[PDB]
Amino acid sequence: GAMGSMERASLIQKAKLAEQAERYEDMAAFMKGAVEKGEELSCEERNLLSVAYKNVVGGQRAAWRVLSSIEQKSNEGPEVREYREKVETELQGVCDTVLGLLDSHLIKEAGDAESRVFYLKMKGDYYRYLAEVATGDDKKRIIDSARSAYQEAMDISKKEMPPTNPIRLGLALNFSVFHYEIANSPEEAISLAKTTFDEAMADLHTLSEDSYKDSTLIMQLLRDNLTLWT
Amino acid sequence: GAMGSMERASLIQKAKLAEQAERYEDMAAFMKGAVEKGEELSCEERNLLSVAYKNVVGGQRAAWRVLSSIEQKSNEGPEVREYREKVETELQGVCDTVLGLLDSHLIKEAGDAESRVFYLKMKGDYYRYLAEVATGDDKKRIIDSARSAYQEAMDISKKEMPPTNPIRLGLALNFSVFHYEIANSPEEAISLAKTTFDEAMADLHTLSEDSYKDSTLIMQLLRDNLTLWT
Amino acid sequence: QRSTSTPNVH
Amino acid sequence: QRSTSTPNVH
Ligand SMILES: *CC(=O)NCC1CCN(S(=O)(=O)c2ccc(Br)c(F)c2)CC1
Ligand SMILES: *CC(=O)NCC1CCN(S(=O)(=O)c2ccc(Br)c(F)c2)CC1
Ligand SMILES: [Cl-]
Ligand SMILES: [Cl-]
Ligand SMILES: [Mg+2]
Ligand SMILES: [Mg+2]
Ligand SMILES: [Mg+2]
Ligand SMILES: [Mg+2]
Ligand SMILES: [Mg+2]
Ligand SMILES: [Mg+2]
Repeated sequence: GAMGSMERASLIQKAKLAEQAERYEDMAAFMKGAVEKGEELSCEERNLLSVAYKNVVGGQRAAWRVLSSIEQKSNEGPEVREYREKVETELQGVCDTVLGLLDSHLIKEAGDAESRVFYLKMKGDYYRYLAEVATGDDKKRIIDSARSAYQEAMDISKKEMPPTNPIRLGLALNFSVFHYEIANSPEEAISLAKTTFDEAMADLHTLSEDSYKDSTLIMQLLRDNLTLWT
Repeated sequence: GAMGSMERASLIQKAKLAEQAERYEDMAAFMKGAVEKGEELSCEERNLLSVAYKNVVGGQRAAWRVLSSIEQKSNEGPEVREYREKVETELQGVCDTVLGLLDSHLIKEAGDAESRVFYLKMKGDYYRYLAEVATGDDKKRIIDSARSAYQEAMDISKKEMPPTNPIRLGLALNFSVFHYEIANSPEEAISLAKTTFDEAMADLHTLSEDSYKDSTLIMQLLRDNLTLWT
Repeated sequence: QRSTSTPNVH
Repeated sequence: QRSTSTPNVH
């Protein structure tokens, strides 16, 4: 890659500068380069990677939704479809890049429970983003891949992490979204969200000093979804 | 270019879709392609061009300012300078692209007073953006080019447009900013801004039905600068 | 309205 | 604080 000549530490440093400058594409490129050095990522580095690529794909998803809505309205000239397909192709390229990094470099048998859960959650997420724009035979493969990644992350989190852990909570939130929005399973979405919230409250004493703000934020977002869904 | 096979009208249509999707890079590319068809741009099309490229360069300027501030603070490792230079190079590339379009395609002897003023204002602006990041021999050339473009736009606007015209007002605003921020001439900035505001108020009756909101907005921005500068 | 997923922080 | 230049509209 184009980051091959740069020291790992310089790449991390530049990802942080890019974050500060809100240059999320640059940030994602710097972190891709850091990952490709083939060393494990710390918590702080996983956050950089996550933030960078979520910003990039988030912008593409929001654009895609705008174009898709215009397209659907005009089916009640080829230009709307063509531009939607262009944005879609770019979005898929970004998801494929992330899934490639996860598969080539980041997902392992060893390491932290946290790290393993986090990367499998990320795999679930970027398959879900592919599923939002998918149509045919490709789609059922994609949905199955998301569920599989999420379900494995869930099994590990439930055995190895407290119920208030932010990765555990964030994973459960995103899986419930999957169930509701992608898998068309509102009952499973609701049950997971409810169970996740109630078990965190029941073991509220497990909140960590260094992450309790994150935990409580996700608990509120679980409650917001539950209110929207019932 | 990559837009060469696409119909002009499809390019305009896609610029509008890109604007709606907040995909300003795509928007700028579509409008560059439309310009390269070599026909004049309407008012609506000039706005598309303006909005697209200002969004692109605006994001680069804001990033550059962030990095430059970090850099200056750390001069009280090469990575901050290197990344600043990278963003700077990209910004300069965008300005060169715009100035190239203006020179190759858009600025003419003929056409609307409006159109001629608007393109010379745009030339002044993108030279000013180059001047913000320039240093040496290159800089004085750049500042002279901005002043020259602005001053010619001013001469035409004063002879051919009412004092409330939004292009005339927008040009005067941006030239006053040039005087204050680039040319280090606060007295000339203030006098231009004051004169522009007072003459618009004196001939307030010239407000146009289709643009009076724009005119009054720029008048307020002139007043905001005057308050900041005195 | 869309379901809310995990946001970006820090 | 920076001087305000012409903004984007429409
Ligand atoms: C220690 C560690 O692995 N830290 C990095 C990750 C990156 C973000 N995830 S998350 O996507 O699950 C998440 C994001 C935002 C909030 Br408020 C969360 F609670 C969780 C967790 C930690
Ligand atoms: C008819 C015509 O030429 N319309 C296009 C231009 C594009 C924008 N300019 S401007 O940059 O001078 C400007 C921008 C925003 C506001 Br609120 C203005 F008043 C002027 C003017 C018209
Ligand atoms: Cl397209
Ligand atoms: Cl760099
Ligand atoms: Mg290295
Ligand atoms: Mg498709
Ligand atoms: Mg207990
Ligand atoms: Mg054509
Ligand atoms: Mg330089
Ligand atoms: Mg009069």
